[PDB]
Amino acid sequence: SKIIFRLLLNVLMSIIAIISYQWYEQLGIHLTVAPFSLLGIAIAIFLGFRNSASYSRFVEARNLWGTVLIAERTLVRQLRNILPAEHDAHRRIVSYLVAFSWSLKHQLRKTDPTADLRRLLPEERVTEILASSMPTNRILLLAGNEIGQLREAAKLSDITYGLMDNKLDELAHVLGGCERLATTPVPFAYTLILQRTVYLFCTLLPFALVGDLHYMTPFVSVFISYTFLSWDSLAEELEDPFGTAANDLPLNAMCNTIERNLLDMTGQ
Amino acid sequence: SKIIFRLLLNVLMSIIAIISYQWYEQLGIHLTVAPFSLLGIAIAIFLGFRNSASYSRFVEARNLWGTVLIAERTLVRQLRNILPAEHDAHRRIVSYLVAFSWSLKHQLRKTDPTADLRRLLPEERVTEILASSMPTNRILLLAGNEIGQLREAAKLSDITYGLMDNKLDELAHVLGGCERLATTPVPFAYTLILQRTVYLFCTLLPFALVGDLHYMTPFVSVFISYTFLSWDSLAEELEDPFGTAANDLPLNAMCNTIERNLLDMTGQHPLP
Amino acid sequence: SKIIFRLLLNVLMSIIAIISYQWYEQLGIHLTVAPFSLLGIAIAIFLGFRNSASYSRFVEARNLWGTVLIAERTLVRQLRNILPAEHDAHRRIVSYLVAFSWSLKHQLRKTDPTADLRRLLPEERVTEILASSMPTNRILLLAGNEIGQLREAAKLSDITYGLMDNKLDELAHVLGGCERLATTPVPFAYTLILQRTVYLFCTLLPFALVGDLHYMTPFVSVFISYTFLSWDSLAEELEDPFGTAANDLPLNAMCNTIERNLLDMTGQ
Amino acid sequence: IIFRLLLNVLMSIIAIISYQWYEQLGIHLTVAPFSLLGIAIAIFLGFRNSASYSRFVEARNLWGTVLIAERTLVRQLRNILPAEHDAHRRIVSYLVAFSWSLKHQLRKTDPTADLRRLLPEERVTEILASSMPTNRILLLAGNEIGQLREAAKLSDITYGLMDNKLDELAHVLGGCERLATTPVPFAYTLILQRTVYLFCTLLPFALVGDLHYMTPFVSVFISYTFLSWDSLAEELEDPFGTAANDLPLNAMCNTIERNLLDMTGQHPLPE
Amino acid sequence: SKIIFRLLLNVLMSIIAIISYQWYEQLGIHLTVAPFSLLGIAIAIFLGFRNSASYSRFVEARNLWGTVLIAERTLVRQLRNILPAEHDAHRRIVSYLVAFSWSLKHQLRKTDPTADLRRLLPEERVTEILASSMPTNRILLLAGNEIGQLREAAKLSDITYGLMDNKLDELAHVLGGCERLATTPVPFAYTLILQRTVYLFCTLLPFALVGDLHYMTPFVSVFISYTFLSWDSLAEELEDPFGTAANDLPLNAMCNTIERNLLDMTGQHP
Ligand SMILES: [Cl-]
Ligand SMILES: [Cl-]
Ligand SMILES: [Cl-]
Ligand SMILES: [Cl-]
Ligand SMILES: [Cl-]
Ligand SMILES: [Cl-]
Ligand SMILES: [Cl-]
Ligand SMILES: [Cl-]
Ligand SMILES: [Cl-]
Ligand SMILES: [Cl-]
Ligand SMILES: [Zn+2]
Ligand SMILES: [Zn+2]
Ligand SMILES: [Zn+2]
Ligand SMILES: [Zn+2]
Ligand SMILES: [Zn+2]
Ligand SMILES: [Zn+2]
Ligand SMILES: [Zn+2]
Ligand SMILES: [Zn+2]
Ligand SMILES: [Zn+2]
Ligand SMILES: [Zn+2]
Ligand SMILES: [Zn+2]
Ligand SMILES: [Zn+2]
Ligand SMILES: [Zn+2]
Ligand SMILES: [Zn+2]
Ligand SMILES: [Zn+2]
Ligand SMILES: [Zn+2]
Repeated sequence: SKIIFRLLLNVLMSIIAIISYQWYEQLGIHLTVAPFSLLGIAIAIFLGFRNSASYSRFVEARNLWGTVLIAERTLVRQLRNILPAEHDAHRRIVSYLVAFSWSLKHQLRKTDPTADLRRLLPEERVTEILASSMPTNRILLLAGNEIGQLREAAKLSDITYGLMDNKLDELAHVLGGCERLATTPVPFAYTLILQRTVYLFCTLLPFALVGDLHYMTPFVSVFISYTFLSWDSLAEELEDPFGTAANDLPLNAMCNTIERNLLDMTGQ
Repeated sequence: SKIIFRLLLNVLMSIIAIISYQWYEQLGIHLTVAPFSLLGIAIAIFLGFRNSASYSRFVEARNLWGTVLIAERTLVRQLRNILPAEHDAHRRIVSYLVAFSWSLKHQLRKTDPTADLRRLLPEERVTEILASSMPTNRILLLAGNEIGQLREAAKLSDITYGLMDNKLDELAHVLGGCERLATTPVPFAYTLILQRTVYLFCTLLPFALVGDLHYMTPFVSVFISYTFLSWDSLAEELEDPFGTAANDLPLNAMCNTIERNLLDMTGQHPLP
Repeated sequence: SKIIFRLLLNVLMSIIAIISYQWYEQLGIHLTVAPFSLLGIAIAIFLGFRNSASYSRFVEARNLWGTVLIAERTLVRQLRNILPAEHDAHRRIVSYLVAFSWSLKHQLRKTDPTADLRRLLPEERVTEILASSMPTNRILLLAGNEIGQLREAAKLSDITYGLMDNKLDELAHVLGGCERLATTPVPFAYTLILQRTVYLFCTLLPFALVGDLHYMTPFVSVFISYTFLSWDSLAEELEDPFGTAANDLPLNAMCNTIERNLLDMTGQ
Repeated sequence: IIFRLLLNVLMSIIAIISYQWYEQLGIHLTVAPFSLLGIAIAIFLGFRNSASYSRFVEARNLWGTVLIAERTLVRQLRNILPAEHDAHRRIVSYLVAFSWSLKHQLRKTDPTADLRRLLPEERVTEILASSMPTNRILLLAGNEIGQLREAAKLSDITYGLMDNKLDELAHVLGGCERLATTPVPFAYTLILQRTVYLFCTLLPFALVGDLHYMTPFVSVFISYTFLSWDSLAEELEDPFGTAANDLPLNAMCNTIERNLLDMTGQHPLPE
Repeated sequence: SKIIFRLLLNVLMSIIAIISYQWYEQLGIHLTVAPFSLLGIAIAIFLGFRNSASYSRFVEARNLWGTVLIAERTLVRQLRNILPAEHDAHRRIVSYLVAFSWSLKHQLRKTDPTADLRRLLPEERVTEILASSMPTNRILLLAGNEIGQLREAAKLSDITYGLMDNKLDELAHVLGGCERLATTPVPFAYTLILQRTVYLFCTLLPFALVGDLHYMTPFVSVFISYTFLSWDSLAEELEDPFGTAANDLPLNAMCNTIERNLLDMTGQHP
């Protein structure tokens, strides 16, 4: 909460305004409420639309992760339904699917996958994966080798191969989606503009309130600031969905659910 | 709603400002309207967006439930159309599909699936299902085994297997979509912030209103407070569409519909 | 057009405020514009968001019906192009597709589909359909059966069977969508809340306008009221897409269009 | 539009040279009520313009799909049946006829010349006989693909890959039809237009109090804002209406013709 | 983004309003705030909706480019998984997929693709591609011949050919979406209204503010103009996402990422 300092700096800005209202006539400065209404409203409208975009970006992240669990569940389901004997293949594929999740998590958090990957895969595979500048993509390529092998060994027909291939595509879209969200921020200009504007607004506001509210100036002014600043900071918290804040996605729990899910489906 | 408390708790504070308005003088308190116009409009705008976000959650949730019915209807149709004679599988698969929907409702209402499960499937299966930490998924896996067995037995080809396989994917997307709406709400700041704000605004509003309205003050403040608080609680309601409030989804009716659909006439169908 | 009732009731509410404006401050009752601008604005925002939802639900009802035409057109096309010889199957499948439309209309309007079904299908099939607790869904099953026969008789392969099965899936999505829309209104609370506030607001309004407009009160309180009610009433006129009112979907004409189209494509 | 700005100036001058008589009599117009009205209308115009915009965008997407589907079908024909140039040419004909015919259908203009240039007279009579000419064209494109399958030049699989493209065109056809026979509101766009229209005419009277001579200036600026927003919605609401901008629809049908002649090597001219 | 010119011209207009407020009474002109408030809020609402549309277009554009990378990655994945031995095919298709991306960037920027094409493909292919009303389209058709030839040679079945066909189908959709976003400014009613509107409003605002603020006019007037103009020009940037403004897609970087991914997946080293 940087908000609380911003509130107290605003109570102080109001005192400065009461004490200084005297020399207003002298200095030749009069400030009515009316234009601050115009400005405040304008700012609230833009804050509303901005916040809308931030929430949508957070929702997209959530959906992207939702697909991971859906597509992995159904790939394992398919593997069991189509090749119920082939538990060798099941185990290999499930570990790739589980690696994909953790890999994706680490990629977005800008952290080290080595532990999670080493915990899941053989060494001849882990070094291949960490070798690529696109590890997560590499895990998908390898999961693909698995299904292709079962195809070449005639365990899968072209059709059944096709069914599982679609699920890798789904995972591909998730990877791209997340990378896209990670690297493409909501234009910095939104935070640039609005952060400036909101701060300057809350700051100048008591200077305009004072003529009308006098000593009441602090109370009302801090209230209006709390409304604006709270809404503005909610946008901020929603904007980095892949971060570590408690307000961000619990990527760790999500990857756990995924792992436990795929292990449950295989009996582990 | 649960608004009449705070609507009354507000008629009080509105008399206070009719008794106080001459004493503003003495204490040193001026309070025009225009600042409260500004603050009120801002809150309206934010209430607007919040409510819209809440409704989308409602609508998505309704849609995900819609797909359960569609996807189950079409899977049964496919089984009837492609394997018209295989009533044993028809029956097995339908009860899994019916279990699926009830199981999903229990999952989301945080209630016990056992009664509904036992009503539909044999007990060894009820224990396979309850054994899992994700029972709905387990029912899907079991439904899939039914389809896969018909395939291993060469009653389905790969193509016709895949037609049915698609429908199970559709249901997996419902499960996933539903879990996503349930585990994560709209981040808890949303409700914490807005409720504080709307109410704080509502109580102070008359203190600033009197000077203009004089006597008509407590009315025109309760009217405004109704509007703001109405909107805020409806949002709070729709936000949790698997809840049990009046404006949430009728999940029990929806599973009843699904059930009556699949089991329509002791499960009997015209044969091609 | 009960709107012109409320407009008239409004002219009357002006006139009591015009003449009763005297005894106002003696009582101590004042109504300024400013707080009614706050309410008016807040209500307009909520009216906006709401009518939005109303509009979307109506657009969805059109889209769904639109898909009937699209999917039935394309199923008929596929049958002509894949099985040009097989006019018997053509005519059967077409009568089911036409029955489906009419049946869906009857279900949404809660009317008796019997005559239409009897004009299109043999009595036995009608009996099958009407015996079901879900007749329209049963029409899909029968059409599926016709397609299934073609498959058994090897006139269709699995692949081409599949191309046509996809179309019955689309019709399934239409049927579910309509059912969902029919049983899921825009939540009542919206219409409740808003009808209270809009009604009370347009009532209390010439009161809060008279001490500003005096003799221009009626002509301005009514123009404002017509504006809120016009816009509140656009919701009313969009919330019953399946109805028979002038502003509701012309489902009979759309059903004729569907039938006319399928008959054009089979040269009847 | 510019007629209603000239009327606004006229009403503004009336406002000044009449402000005298009427406020003396008991009949007053303040700014605050017309400010609540105007903001409400602005809000409504906002939501209205949102719905309009999204019908405009839907029309662009549908037409976008024609370009995409037609390109990919022809690509599929070349990649899968490289040698069947006669089929390539017939199919491209129908594809191009489909576009032009859709455009004609939406703009309620005559497709005859486009059909006669593109197809044999037998087919043109057949297509013109139908009450659903565009759908009939898709059906004929269908027969082409169908015959290639009958002759065992397409397998059921590869027939299917091409069939999808025809379905995409089916979706476009119906989507556009639905966008055309609209709107959805009924004669309520006439209500909000008149609401804006009346609001802009009463407004100088409500302003003259505060602005006197400045009235016509500030009044016409405001009127302009509302009337512009309103008429932009009118345009957007009706992408296929009788007074629409036909430049991009014509651009699209030309692009696709051009693209397909390119893909089938009917372009460039030979050396 | 010569926005500061518009702001300074606004500070100027403010002084013009102060110095001329003296003559104000004498000339016979009154200008209250309340009517400018009405217009101002209207315009704000309009900028709100407008800006939101612009953002949407930008997000769509970004998404489409997202799909290039996804679809191309997965095409190469299918090629390796299904035809592990056909490394010639691997290389030729990859150079088409890489040519596709750069060619798309060129198309959208209206620049010449000749250099990049020549870097990636034999000259015969370059000539074929350059000869076409739509080079990206021709590139997809060439990629299509590759998998087509593999199908002809019975190295792909109809089904596995189809799986790969779908990916080219996806690229066609991307191509179309980008064409649509690039040739869809809309009717230039977003300049006759929003740009000049906001502009005029901002310069008349001080004339209207001055009776109330006196010397404070330019401070308040600048703050309000900043707010509106910031909002407006950000819309402008977002509206044209394939442009070269600050806030427009780094298409060259996105193309490099694409190329690098595809090179990574097929054994090769940048
Ligand atoms: Cl899936
Ligand atoms: Cl296993
Ligand atoms: Cl389905
Ligand atoms: Cl279709
Ligand atoms: Cl026939
Ligand atoms: Cl026929
Ligand atoms: Cl396509
Ligand atoms: Cl050719
Ligand atoms: Cl050719
Ligand atoms: Cl893909
Ligand atoms: Zn899926
Ligand atoms: Zn296993
Ligand atoms: Zn082993
Ligand atoms: Zn490391
Ligand atoms: Zn489906
Ligand atoms: Zn049965
Ligand atoms: Zn009093
Ligand atoms: Zn379709
Ligand atoms: Zn026939
Ligand atoms: Zn009705
Ligand atoms: Zn496509
Ligand atoms: Zn050719
Ligand atoms: Zn050309
Ligand atoms: Zn004067
Ligand atoms: Zn894809
Ligand atoms: Zn290779």
